[PDB]
Amino acid sequence: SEIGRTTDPVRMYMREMGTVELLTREGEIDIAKRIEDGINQVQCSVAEYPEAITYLLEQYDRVEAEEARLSDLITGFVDIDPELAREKFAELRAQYVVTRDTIKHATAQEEILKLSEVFKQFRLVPKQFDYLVNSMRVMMDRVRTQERLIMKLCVEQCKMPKKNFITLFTGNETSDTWFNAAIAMNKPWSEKLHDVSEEVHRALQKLQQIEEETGLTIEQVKDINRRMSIGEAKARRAKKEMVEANLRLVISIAKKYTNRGLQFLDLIQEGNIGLMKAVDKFEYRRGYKFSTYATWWIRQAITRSIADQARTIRIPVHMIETINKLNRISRQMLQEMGREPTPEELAERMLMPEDKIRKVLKIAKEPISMETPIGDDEDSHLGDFIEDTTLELPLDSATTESLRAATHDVLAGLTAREAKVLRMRFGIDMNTDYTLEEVGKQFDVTRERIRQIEAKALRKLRHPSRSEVLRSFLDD
Amino acid sequence: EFDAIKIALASPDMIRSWSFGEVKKPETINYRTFKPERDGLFCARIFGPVKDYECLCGKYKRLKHRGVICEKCGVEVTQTKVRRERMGHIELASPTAHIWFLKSLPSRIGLLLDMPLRDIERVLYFESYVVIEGGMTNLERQQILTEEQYLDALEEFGDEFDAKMGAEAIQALLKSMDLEQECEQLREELNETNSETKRKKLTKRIKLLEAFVQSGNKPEWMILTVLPVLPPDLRPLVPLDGGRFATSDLNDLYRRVINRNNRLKRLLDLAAPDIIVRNEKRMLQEAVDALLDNGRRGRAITGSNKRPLKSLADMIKGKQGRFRQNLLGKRVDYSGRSVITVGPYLRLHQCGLPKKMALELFKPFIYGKLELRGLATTIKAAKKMVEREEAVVWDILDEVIREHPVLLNRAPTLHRLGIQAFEPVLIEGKAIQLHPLVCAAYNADFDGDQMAVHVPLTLEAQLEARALMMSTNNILSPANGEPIIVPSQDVVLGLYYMTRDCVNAKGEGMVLTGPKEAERLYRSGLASLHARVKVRITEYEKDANGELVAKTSLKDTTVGRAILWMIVPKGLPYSIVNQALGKKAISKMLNTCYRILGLKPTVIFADQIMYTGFAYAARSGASVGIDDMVIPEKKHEIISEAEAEVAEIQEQFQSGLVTAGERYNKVIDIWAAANDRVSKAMMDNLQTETVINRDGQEEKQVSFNSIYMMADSGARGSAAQIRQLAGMRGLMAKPDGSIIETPITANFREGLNVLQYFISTHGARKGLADTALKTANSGYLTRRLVDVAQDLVVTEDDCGTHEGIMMTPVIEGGDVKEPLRDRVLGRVTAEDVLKPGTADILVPRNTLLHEQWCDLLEENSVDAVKVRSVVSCDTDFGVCAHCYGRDLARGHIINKGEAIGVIAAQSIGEPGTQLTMSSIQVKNKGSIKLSNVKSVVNSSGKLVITSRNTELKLIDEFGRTKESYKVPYGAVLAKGDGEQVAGGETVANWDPHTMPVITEVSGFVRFTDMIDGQTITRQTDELTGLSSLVVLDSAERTAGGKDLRPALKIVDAQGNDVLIPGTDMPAQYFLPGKAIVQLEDGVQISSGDTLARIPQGGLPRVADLFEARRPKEPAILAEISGIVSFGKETKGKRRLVITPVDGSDPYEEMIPKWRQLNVFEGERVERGDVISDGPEAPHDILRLRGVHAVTRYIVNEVQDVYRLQGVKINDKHIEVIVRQMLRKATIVNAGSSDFLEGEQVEYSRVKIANRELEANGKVGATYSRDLLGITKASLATESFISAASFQETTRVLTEAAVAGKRDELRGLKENVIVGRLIPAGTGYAYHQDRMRRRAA
Amino acid sequence: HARSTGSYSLVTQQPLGGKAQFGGQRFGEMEVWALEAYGAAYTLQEMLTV
DNA sequence: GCCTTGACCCTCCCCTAAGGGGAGGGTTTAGATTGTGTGCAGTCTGACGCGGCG
RNA sequence: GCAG
DNA sequence: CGCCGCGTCAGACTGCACACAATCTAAACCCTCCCCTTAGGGGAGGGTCAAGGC
Ligand SMILES: [Mg+2]
Ligand SMILES: [Mg+2]
Ligand SMILES: [Zn+2]
Ligand SMILES: [Zn+2]
Repeated sequence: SEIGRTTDPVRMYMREMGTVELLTREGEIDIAKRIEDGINQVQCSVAEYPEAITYLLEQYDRVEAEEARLSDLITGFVDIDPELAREKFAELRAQYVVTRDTIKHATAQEEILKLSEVFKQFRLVPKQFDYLVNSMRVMMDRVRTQERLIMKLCVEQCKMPKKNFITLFTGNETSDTWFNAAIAMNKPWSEKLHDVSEEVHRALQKLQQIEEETGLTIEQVKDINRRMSIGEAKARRAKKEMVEANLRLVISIAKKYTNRGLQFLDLIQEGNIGLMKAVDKFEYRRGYKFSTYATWWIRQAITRSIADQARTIRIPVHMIETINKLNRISRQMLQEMGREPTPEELAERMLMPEDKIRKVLKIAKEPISMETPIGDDEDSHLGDFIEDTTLELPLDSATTESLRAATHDVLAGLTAREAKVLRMRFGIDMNTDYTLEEVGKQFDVTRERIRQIEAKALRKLRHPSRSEVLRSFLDD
Repeated sequence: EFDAIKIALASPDMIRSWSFGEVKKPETINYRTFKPERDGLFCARIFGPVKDYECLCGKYKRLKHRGVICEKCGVEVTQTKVRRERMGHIELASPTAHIWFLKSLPSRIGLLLDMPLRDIERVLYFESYVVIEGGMTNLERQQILTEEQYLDALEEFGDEFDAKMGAEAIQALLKSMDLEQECEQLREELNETNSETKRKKLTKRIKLLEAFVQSGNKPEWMILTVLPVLPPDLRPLVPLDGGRFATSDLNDLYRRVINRNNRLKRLLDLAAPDIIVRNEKRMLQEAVDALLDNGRRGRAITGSNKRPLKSLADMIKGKQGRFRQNLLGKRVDYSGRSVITVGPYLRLHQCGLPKKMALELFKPFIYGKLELRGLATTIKAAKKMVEREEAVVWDILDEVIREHPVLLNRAPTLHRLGIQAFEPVLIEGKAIQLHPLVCAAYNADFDGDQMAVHVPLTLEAQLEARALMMSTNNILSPANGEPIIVPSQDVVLGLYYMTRDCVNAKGEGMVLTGPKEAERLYRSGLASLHARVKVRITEYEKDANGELVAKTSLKDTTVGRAILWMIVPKGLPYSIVNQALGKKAISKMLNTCYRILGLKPTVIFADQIMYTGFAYAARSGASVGIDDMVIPEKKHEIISEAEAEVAEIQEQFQSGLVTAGERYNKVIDIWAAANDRVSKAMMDNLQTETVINRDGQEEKQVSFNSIYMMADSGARGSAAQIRQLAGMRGLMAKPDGSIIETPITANFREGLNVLQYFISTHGARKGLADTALKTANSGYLTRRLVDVAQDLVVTEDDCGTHEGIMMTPVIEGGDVKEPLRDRVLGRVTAEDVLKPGTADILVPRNTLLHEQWCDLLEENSVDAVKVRSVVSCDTDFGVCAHCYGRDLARGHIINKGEAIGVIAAQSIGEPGTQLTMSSIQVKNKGSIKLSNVKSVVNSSGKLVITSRNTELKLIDEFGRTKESYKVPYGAVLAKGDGEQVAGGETVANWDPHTMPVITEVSGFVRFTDMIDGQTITRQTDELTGLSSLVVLDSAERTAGGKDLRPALKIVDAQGNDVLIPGTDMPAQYFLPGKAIVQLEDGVQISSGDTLARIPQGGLPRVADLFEARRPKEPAILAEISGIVSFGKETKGKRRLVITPVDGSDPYEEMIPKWRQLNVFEGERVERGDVISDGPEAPHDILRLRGVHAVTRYIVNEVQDVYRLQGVKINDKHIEVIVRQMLRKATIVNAGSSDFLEGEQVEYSRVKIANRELEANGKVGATYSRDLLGITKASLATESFISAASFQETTRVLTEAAVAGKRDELRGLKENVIVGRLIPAGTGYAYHQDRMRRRAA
Repeated sequence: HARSTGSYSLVTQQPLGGKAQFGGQRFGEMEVWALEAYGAAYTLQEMLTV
């Protein structure tokens, strides 16, 4: 189509963004219903893992003795007072204790779905719900890379048929009777394989703890993890359908922030991040349109990024808000008084001390480019008028070397002991100076004798016999 | 320390190895306490401590514990200067194409992947996909997919194939390619097809692939995955005095890169929808592309000014980049500046330096002597003493400047005499006092000019200022050899007034004992300075052994020439002052003293000339009054007659007999004649208006008018200005060049009225604006010439070559523009030049032809000398000293180590501000000579040439040529070959408005397929009375004889084929259209009569000669020697064939027919013959006629421009630039070598390769030498530092980077950039020591 | 104007520009060519380095 | 003179009780709003190279 | 804006 | 393969003086960490002062 005719990233963004038609009032409701359907689907899948609801039950047991409050674990109930939640946790507890004692296998496979759809009633907070899902995630991910290294324990031995190797591995999972038929195959590969049949043992039996740790076996929670992925990827592509359809809301908001130190695309990217938060935190059951909430989050993200990354030397958000308040107060006083308000009267229009306002006024200036043309000459820039102030003048370098030579003369006009006491007492010809105790430990002498030595040496160097070379280094 | 400089691509591991830590945050500094923030663009932990030996938290503060890393904040304890050296790095969340290798044409990523830049850009801007590998599918590698094609070919082919988009895809492509398999496949696809430009594209890509294989560069390093962060002390954030900060723009660009990178990492951790992550990847790509080169892709990023940000590439590129602002020239200590003022008491070697400037430029020297002499106990005491300006620091200062020269420099330093060393003389003013004779070299007048003083610090620099640059060493110009320290306006007027003669001047005719008696008489008032007297003059001749021998004779002189003789050095003739000395006579006097007696007496002579000219110019009181502009009294009569004539032409135009065109032309010509009559009357009335008495009788002499003495001395002005003072100031031109039909009849002594003054300003502002805008046009040419020739040094003494160019005096038509002596003075002969009587060697083979040898050559009549040139020099990397010839500025052969490239480029480019923006009549006697002699005798007994390259020269009775013209083909010559004529003897006659068909042999007319009606229109006019024919042109005839072309043949009255002499092939006249045939079939025509007739500068010229720019309508040349034939005509572009005698015949052309072809079918041609006519292209001259031919063409075509404006440049200086243009070669046959066919190599490389091949018997490569203009030859050096500091830094640096070049620092720009000695001059010995101690 | 030693520029360590900042004269590109045209290699090398 | 030796003495860093004051960072804001606009610059010509394109 |  | 459009690349050198840029918006909560308040105490680290003996 129009592809290839522009390189501007903002034209490309707008062109690619406009291919998504907006949502109606009932479109947002459908998409939010799909999102919550995905998250309750992953809820009802993880309810198949019973240690999850035991964790939530012992969390309520923590709420029993005020380890937490109720608002931290449950945000509501669909089918907020502590009145209902007591019988709610009784409902989940009664289902758990009736599901515990049953071991069978079609007899014990409806009780789990009863558990899941009694647990569906809980509108969990993101904290606990995230905790359970990433917990079961890391559990089967470690045992799953364990299964994957059981497979690639054959690749170190040989290259092997996996399509013949998948028919064996599943379902026994407590023994090597699936591995016993591998030598009934006896193609060359399955020679090498069996010699590592010992170092697979500690792998192939250790998931046998989880075979009784969750109460389930690995193929059941395998399908549970698969339906977990289906549910969360269902919610993820539904949040994406609500983010992509409100990308013009971001632009309508972000055009109001344009020249405040950020490029247009920086603003709409930060607004996009805020919009993704707004989608994550939207409740359609409040009966409000998506624009009313999403505007709050988009405004937050955009103004926060302007506060953070629009200035070269960054000032905090508290000082950003103080500067904004000062500028608004000042443009009101300028309109009233008909002139610029002096910081003294600006200190009574605001209610801050006057030197605080003076330093706030000193803060706000932005650094000048060192390439600004001076007088718009464009052959003379600001940066070539800036001198290096850290250098020392070569007259001062010549003076320092002359002073070193003079000090060497004067200190050679002393005895070795006094010259050593002075060369250690100050840092002369050394990398460090020393205390009286360190110089005394160098001479196995207590500190006051070193002090006396150094005093008499300073007395000698003060004389008119040795000090006319040195006194010339003190400017009169 | 280091022998070369290597550039290459940067691996991401190499970048992580430069860095001292990752820059994770855009935080520059804290705002309350301005300490640098952690992980920021200014970090004390990454980039080192902000104070000397001090931790940022202050826990470690002294250099006791140095190098320790404070565990509280990890800043090291070391010098803060490490913030100028320690880089950091930004780890990019997604890859990002380097814009220099993506966009700088030709795109290297496009050239590598064989993928067009629009498809690459559509892939990386996330518009299209590209299948990085297909597998067992119908999708090849580089095949781009749009969105929907990828979307469906997903589920048709599953996940078998892999396609991607973005710079991740381009990096996967660049990593997934095998370079040697690709280059070998390119070689086998090269050896298959002979398409020329396809073979050239393949060779471009082959050289790129093998450059990636030779160097360690991997292709995928053209895609950034780690970014380097410049050290913070080079992008400083500094507090200004007012509490405000000033920053570099790189802090903005780095800050933006970091922001978009961190937001990309957040979007990747949030798993944003892919629209958002693609937009952020496009924005990070944009931000890195704006950091590296701002404004190259699309729109520049402007920050906070709506003024674009200065990126990393803009720091190193352009007139404000590092290379030109900071490396090739820099601000310098021990330097001052002041207004220049005269001080004519000085000697030639000294300037006047104010004491107040010398006390400051020499401050460490004075501190040294103040402590050495015990006057100060301490350098601080000495600082206070020179601040108080105590009376002893003035004696110390007189001591420290004593033999210490200073460099004085006036900008523009157009040529090397713009910097000269003078010994200082301390003066009391504030203006530098510049000795007058040097001003002409500096181009200095004292109207506000200022000069800069520099102090040579070391002993070597003091001895170079004494020995190389002192102004008593620079008395000759490096361009022509002529003296450049030469008297001027006041001096020459004083010496001209002194050496003139009045008729009855006081004290005439007396006899004088010598010059001292003349001076006594003149100072007593007893003889005028112009009294013609008889004075006894003792003068010394240089004997043949070298010693001086006296002679004494009463000369007839004036008193003033006698007085002037007292300052003339000894070995000079008296005839050198016994004349009225103008500017040219004094310049020749100084040149004579230099060539006879040498430098040391010439310097004393020049100062004596200045003092005596100043003195006697003062004595004359030569003043300009208004009566000095004498207007001829015949001016009003001349102007009234011209007005009568133009009014007659006007009332004739009312009578309609003349068009407005010829009315205007005749009015202009009868005002131009009036202007010249007025100027002649004015000058004749002015130049001899002194008519004075001798013994009563009146007698006219040259005038003593002040205006005329100033014009005639050469002091100031010319007759062209005296014309406007006293004659009329003539016809003006409008701004568009067309001259106004009525002139300014008034001159500046009268008034210009208001209208004439307005008309005057029309052209005055045009001249001033031309002056203002052509200095930038000339300075750029000079820069291009210096950069094409900067690395040419005289490196040998003799290359032993025997070739050379044949120097002849240049003769344009009927006058010599330059004699042989001016073109061979100072060059070295290449063969024994022998007398016109053969076998008597006049001059041996390898002699420098100094003035003695040129006088010997002029005693004889030698007209051509084969002489050694630099284009013909065997030395690779340099030139030998014998092939160059004489040092123009010293007058001896040139020393080994001289940077003749910079001298040649400055000598060409310094005069560039003085430039802008029919039958044959023999003139005087001589034997007529012709070249390309093919003659026949016409019906009337004349000679008529059967050739088109015949030219008519005139040998003189001594054997030399004195004029040469070029005759058109078949011109009727009234005087035959080898005959004598006199002045005005018209020899060759023709008419330019038509071209004849010359009869081959005498015979009868017949028509070879010249069909009536198919090839002609029959016409009948009454003026001559005869019927005739016109041959049909292309668009006006039938099918048939437009294709089969009409011819006419020779048949006698018997019906037999008559032939041409020597060859019995059928002789035909193949006639093209638009020809007038007024002969009938069966008429008797003698050979030589017509059978049918068919009708028909400045500074940019120098620029587009040295730039080798192809002319718009190039003269087509004959490639191979053969016989012309024709292919498919009437196509819009015809086809021509040349048929050699013993070579492969078919050789085609695409000659467009809208230009008249200037040869005929039956005859032969050879290499270089002009088939068509037009301005010749130097590439064609080089390919067809040779190297020396394009050398002769370029030096003739540049000296043509410089000789209009009276500028004398030598030809060594143009031959040096030509040699540097003929620096590449193109391999045609690869030989037993490593060079590929058709690829362009350095010429010396292929020459030394052939030398070592033929040394071991093997066959060498054959090459065609190429002509590159000075820009394309400056950018095709073997050094990326020279070529990158010249211009187009981005192209040079990207090409050198992907090729992995290595700069061995051989020229002069690379050694000025790194702060080393240049390998030319006094730093030549050091570089030879360096290459004799490292190669062994 | 005259300057022996003085204040030096910040990024690149060369002398500062004008006689208001105690200056230092620009030894431009053309003057470097003028010293390369004589053989003044040592004068040039001290104009560049020291 | 060479040492010791106990007695003083200085500066500097941290501590007191019960919070005050501020800097500098996090977080949510639920009627509903869904495509950037400068009253921009655009105004430099000539040479050269390369690539779509008939 | 200016100086050469 | 020849041509037209488009992009890129240049365009003197020193000096003074002058002088940048100028519009462009949140609030109410909470948290931690740092430094401050009296009237001196407590102690490490490091000098200093008269005395005495070698
Ligand atoms: Mg002047
Ligand atoms: Mg200006
Ligand atoms: Zn620290
Ligand atoms: Zn030679």
